[PDB]
Amino acid sequence: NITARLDRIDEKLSEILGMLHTLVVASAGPTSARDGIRDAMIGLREEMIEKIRTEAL
Amino acid sequence: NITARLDRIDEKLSEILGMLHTLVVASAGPTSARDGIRDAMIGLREEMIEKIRTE
Amino acid sequence: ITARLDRIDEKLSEILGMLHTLVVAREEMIEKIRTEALMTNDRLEAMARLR
Amino acid sequence: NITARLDRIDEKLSEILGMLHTLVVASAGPTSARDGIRDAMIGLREEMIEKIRTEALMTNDRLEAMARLRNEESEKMAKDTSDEVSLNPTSEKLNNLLE
Amino acid sequence: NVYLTDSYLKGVISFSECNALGSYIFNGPYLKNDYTNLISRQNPLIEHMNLKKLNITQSLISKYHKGEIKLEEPTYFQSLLMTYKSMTSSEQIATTNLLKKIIRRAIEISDVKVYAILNKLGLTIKTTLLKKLMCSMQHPPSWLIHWFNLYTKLNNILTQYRSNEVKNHGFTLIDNQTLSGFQFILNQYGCIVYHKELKRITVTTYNQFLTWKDISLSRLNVCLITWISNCLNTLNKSLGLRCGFNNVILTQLFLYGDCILKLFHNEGFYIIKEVEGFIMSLILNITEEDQFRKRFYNSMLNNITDAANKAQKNLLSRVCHTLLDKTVSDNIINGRWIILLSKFLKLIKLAGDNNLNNLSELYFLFRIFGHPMVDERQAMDAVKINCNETKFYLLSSLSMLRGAFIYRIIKGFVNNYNRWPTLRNAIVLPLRWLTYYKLNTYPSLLELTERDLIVLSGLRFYREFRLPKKVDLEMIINDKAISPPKNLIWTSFPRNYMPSHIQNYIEHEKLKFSESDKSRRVLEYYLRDNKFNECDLYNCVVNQSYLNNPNHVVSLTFAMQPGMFRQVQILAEKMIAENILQFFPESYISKCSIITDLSKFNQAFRYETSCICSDVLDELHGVQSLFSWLHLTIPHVTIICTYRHAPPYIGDHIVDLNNVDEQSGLYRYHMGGIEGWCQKLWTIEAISLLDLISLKGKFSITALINGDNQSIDISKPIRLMEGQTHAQADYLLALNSLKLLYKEYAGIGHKLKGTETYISRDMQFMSKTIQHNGVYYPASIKKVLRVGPWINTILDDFKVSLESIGSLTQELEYRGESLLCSLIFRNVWLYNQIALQLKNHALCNNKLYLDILKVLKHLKTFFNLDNIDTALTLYMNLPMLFGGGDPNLLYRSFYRRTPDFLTEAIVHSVFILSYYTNHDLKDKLQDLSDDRLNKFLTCIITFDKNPNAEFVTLMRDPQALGSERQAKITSEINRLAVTEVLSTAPNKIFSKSAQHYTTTEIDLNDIMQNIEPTYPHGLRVVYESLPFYKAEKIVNLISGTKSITNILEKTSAIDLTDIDRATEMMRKNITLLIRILPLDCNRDKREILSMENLSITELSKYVRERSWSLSNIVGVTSPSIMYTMDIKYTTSTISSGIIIEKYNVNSLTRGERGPTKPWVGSSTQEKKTMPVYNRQVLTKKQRDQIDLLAKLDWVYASIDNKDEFMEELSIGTLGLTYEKAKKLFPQYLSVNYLHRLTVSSRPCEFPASIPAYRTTNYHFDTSPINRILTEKYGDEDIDIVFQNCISFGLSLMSVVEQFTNVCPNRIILIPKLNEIHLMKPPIFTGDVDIHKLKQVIQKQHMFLPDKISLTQYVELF
Ligand SMILES: COc1cc(C(=O)NNC(=O)c2cc(C(C)(C)N)cc(-c3ccc(F)cc3)n2)ccc1OC1CC1
Repeated sequence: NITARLDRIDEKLSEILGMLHTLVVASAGPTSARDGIRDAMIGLREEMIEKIRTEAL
Repeated sequence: NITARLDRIDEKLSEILGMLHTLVVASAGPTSARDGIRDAMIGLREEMIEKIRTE
Repeated sequence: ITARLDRIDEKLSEILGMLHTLVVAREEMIEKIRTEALMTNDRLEAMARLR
Repeated sequence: NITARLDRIDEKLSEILGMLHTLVVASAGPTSARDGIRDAMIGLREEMIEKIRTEALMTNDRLEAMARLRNEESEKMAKDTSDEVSLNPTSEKLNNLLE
Repeated sequence: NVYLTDSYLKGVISFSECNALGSYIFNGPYLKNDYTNLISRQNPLIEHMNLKKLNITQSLISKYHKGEIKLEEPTYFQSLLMTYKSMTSSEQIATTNLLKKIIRRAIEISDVKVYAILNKLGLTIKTTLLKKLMCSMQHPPSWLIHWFNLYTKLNNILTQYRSNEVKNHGFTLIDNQTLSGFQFILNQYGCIVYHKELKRITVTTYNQFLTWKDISLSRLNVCLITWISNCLNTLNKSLGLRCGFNNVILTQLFLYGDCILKLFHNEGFYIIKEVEGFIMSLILNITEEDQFRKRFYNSMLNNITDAANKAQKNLLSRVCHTLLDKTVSDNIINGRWIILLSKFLKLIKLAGDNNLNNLSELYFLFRIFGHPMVDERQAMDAVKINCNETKFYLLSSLSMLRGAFIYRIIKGFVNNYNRWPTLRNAIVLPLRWLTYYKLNTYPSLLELTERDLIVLSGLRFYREFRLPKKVDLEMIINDKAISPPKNLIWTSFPRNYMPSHIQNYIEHEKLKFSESDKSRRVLEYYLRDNKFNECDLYNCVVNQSYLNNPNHVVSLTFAMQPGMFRQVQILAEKMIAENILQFFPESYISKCSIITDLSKFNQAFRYETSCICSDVLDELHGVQSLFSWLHLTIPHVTIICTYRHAPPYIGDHIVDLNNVDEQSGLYRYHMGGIEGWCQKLWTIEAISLLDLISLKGKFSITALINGDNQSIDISKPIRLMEGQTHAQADYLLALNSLKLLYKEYAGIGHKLKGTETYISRDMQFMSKTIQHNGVYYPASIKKVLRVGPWINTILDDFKVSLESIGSLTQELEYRGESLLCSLIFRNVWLYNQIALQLKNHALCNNKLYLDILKVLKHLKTFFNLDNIDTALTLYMNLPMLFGGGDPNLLYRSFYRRTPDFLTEAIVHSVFILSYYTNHDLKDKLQDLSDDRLNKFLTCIITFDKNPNAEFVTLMRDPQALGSERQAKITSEINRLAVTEVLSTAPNKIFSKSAQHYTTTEIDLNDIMQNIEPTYPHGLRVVYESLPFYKAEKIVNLISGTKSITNILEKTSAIDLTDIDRATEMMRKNITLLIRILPLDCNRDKREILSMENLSITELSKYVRERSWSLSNIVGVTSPSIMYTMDIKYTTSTISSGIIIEKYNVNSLTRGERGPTKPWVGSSTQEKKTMPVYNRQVLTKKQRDQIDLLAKLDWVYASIDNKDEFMEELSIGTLGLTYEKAKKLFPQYLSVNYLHRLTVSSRPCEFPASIPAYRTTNYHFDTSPINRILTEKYGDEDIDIVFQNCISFGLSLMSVVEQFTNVCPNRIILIPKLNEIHLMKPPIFTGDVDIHKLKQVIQKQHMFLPDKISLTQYVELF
């Protein structure tokens, strides 16, 4: 029982994560790119961090 | 164990609380709650270079 | 375990507060970028040590 | 106590998945003055089926929009998927001349 | 500087151009009361002023103002022209007589090939078949004379204009005699037709006249094909095409469609466009059960009649305020047109004859009525609404789409890379899923749940693929145009149509743009970039400099944008094509099919529905926004119609078009998907949606997306109740799945439409290709409508035109399955371009024709022919390789591919010459009293040696002959001019390449010089491994344009040096047969080559080697299956040969199916071991640079210099050093590269000249020839393609039934062993010139691929 109800809490709290993620991805769109906010919402990635390093050298 | 599942929840439940701050701060504003998401990203880049050239 | 569940509930009742402020309408926002960006950076400098 | 404290967390997990399985998002688009873009607008279902009805969010084919957001089948949608398709009055004339 | 105008429609009939010209000429809105009727008359174009100022038109204008002539619409005069039956004793007798001659001549030319084929198979006109066909085609029917006369008159108005405009510029043809009653003022800037007897005038454009000429040509072709085919089928029912049309019905069809376009003006094409629909129904009524066809029929009648009602609405709304106001018939207002329609459609169903062949071929109808004058501003207004509309999604609908996409990516990774993609988020999954991460396995669709798809949508990936760091110039360069930057968009409109403040604003805005921004074309855009560097695209996608870029516009003309964004668009499509389409290979058991058209489907997409799946590809490539570029950038730009004559109205002192107020043909806030752009992203999102629907509805969706047609297939295992039939169950499943499809598409912003979607039980019209019961019903006639004099050429090149006539005309054989109908139609249109239209060349008036006449005198004396007429029958039969006129070698009637073209050309010449020499092709070559074949072969093998640049030439065409023994081609002719214009390009990447081009082909020639046995295909591989292969792909492209010299000159004029180069090329190519075949005793060989015990493939070997002097050339030479195999129809004591058997039970197997599996002739694979490492770490332009270097490891391992060879060749290209690189090379287990090398220059497959379905009727046994080819060559690789023997036998099965009206029970192919030789892998002696190998790499370094770097090799493992 206990250690099996947390399985349900886990499986549902994962679905909440999927919801709220797809909502961040879709909510960072034409008007975020316009305002220079999309990268703060989807987060920096490899090819841009590589450039920041090469600048660090 | 029930501590390997009560610790997966707190880290899964902190993802949710970080994806709710993004949405609320983007939506809330603009022009003074978004100008600050750009200045603070200038800060992110210019302080990421400072932690890296010293390692 | 009681403390763990209490802490889970106290955060799940604070998710709702934000999840209501969302359907009505930065420091915490800009600490999740820097952290993940730093993790993928330190994962990029694992490939730079093998070279 | 750990079957009660655990059940109060399982009730906030059904109303966070009720408030999230209910949200409707309006695609970003031109403003009403149509001088600029307005963000993607997220809101509860029912509060989204009145903003279409109020024409607060400019949308064409508003009745189809309200009907589809509601778990409901409209007339044009029922017309377009019906088992039998009905000839328009002039296509009955044409069909009579082809016979 | 000369201007050569189009001879065919290559472009669009502009509504705006016709409206502007006619509105200026007649001082009132001509077609539409828009802004291209106002500015046209306030400030007219000089080209329009010149047309109006003519004395002819100044009188028609005056008549019109006095009311004596009625202004009409170009479709009215299309109807008048097309039904022009004007006759005399001097026009219907001088057109009947010319047609009778063309037909007789084409049959007489075809006779020699027919003789050759019947002689080989063993079955002025020698063949009684074409002797019977001649007594039948003696009198052309009046319907055919009608279109032949009309086409001749229209065409030789066009020729008279084209030649006269080449001769002097500004020419306006004023012609009132060619067509009696009509009076043309034709010009490249307009066509004014005046009909006196009726008192009517139309103004139109040069393209609309081209279209009229095309209609007359197309109807002439339909009638020609049909009436050749009906005569053939009166002789043998299996000798002509599959269709059986009656041509009085067909001409009535033409006239009633013309009447429809006469009542309905331009709008009438709406109605004609629904013809497809109607034909579809007539097919469905044969193939479907009641409910499917009844539903399609009803929706189709609704579609046609809503098209008609919309046509009337738009016609009366458009014509109301124009000069055409009283040109609307009373049959439109009073609804009588419905009868005309009823008669049109009722004729179509009569042309179809309830026969699926007629119906499928009847699709040529959709192309035979011309083209509409498409309104550019209105087509944008129809799209503004669908793209500004707000969309409402359930957050759960977006999560499920994202998750179903992420599931495809996880599934594809596990299937390819044996792994899950590296997750940034593993803490997001539950235990049930996080246990799928560690086991690197996935659940199937059956175990998958919609909660699973919601949870997957939270996963974020780490980079798995990498951006190419240096631009691929082969993907960013093409012949098409480029939108100016935003501030220069007003340069896309004539200076007269723009207000003064815009003219003198754009004279100052040019002084602050680079010559590349002002370029106006893609090629010019890059060639003029003096600050170009290979890493500028890559830096943009990383810095995201394409966001909020003030130079962004979309210009509709087909959409286009400045170069800096077109770059990103192409890169984003390319990364999906390379890295991501691997995961999406689609790019009672109640079954069903649902067909949807996705043409508008891009319009409904938004950022919220596109970039949730496109954001997963951003993470995989480690980029931000590359795949999301469209919906993040285009909402902020203005979409404008930038067609020349359709300017926007610009308010005073507005210079920026973001400030220009919206109007017709100019708007803003376009959310949702300019089409073409991101077409690949939307395809894989659509397939993800299909996978989500399959989950929601519990059926097994198979899918197939090709362009704008998505062909879903659905299955759902059920067990049906009592009284419910299979058909009822399938219909119910279709209706249910259609409901679900609709709901789920609507869930994401997409509202399907009953018109564009339909349901079938069996996969109809899947590829615009009616397959029914496995049998294939072609639209062959549709492919051949525009076969004519100067098709598909540049500067009217006589040889390319012949090539395209011949290529297009075997669609009547490969798909139509008529050898002889393809032959006769080919020869009609070949004889016409050689004997009739050659003296009319626009640039070379009769030069080419005088050359043909002297080439024919030569042929007459060489083969001692009795006439110069019988010398043209021969010139048009012998191959084009020897400077002849035959574009289709006789081997292509039996198999489509060969490794050795020279052997096929020589065998063709032998077979053709047999007609005059009466050799028997079944019997062995023999001595005969006349030596014309001996003389031909001797002149072929005996000739002066003049090898030059042997190796650089065998590299870029491993089948080149050399010693001027074959006709040159435009690429070689124009290469030295392309490089001399490129040497002056401001962009140094092309400048330095072109400056070193001659030296690099000098040393690229020295590299492989000293390798004693020559393998031209290995030479090809060496060539492709080097950066010159890519350097001269850009040269080969630029040398296909017209006016190579002016590429950087900003004109559409062809330079006179280019004219002279093309003229010399053509005249040399025509006269080649005189040099290849000299009369002078065949080079003092008073003893001619002997034919006893001769092998043609050894002769071809010798000719190729001699042509270069090369002692040995290995690889290329291969026998001819046509020559090699002797055809038998019974099994005698010999018991040898391939056996082809008919497995059907019915004598005629055309348009049937059989038990056998289809014969795709696939090459036995290249057996290799792929090593273990991380493929995805290398870009695709690194992965095939390894497979090339590995192929060289394979082919040239035996050269004395190999260690240095692949050391310098591996460091130069890859950057690794041949021991770090040997690790990645696939290791070939195949001993023989001669047999197994796969390279650009070698056929990948060996199909028959037979539609695939028909191969399924015959069973082939190669057993008896493996017994003979084994006990003689053991198990060594021999030199005869195995596939092509089977292809030959299979096609032979068809061709025999064509000419006999019976399929043979079996045919045995017995080979000529003489023709078969050993092919064993040589040992390559000699070194490579390693200092020359580095010279190529160094002088062509700018086209080198990306180096496998150091942070990229350690993680290859
Ligand atoms: C794909 O490019 C090529 C392929 C081939 C090819 O396939 N060579 N063929 C055999 O090596 C072979 C070997 C044997 C043995 C091993 C003795 N039993 C038998 C037969 C064979 C054939 C027909 C029959 F009816 C029966 C048996 N063929 C040849 C040349 C090619 O292109 C290069 C010239 C440019």
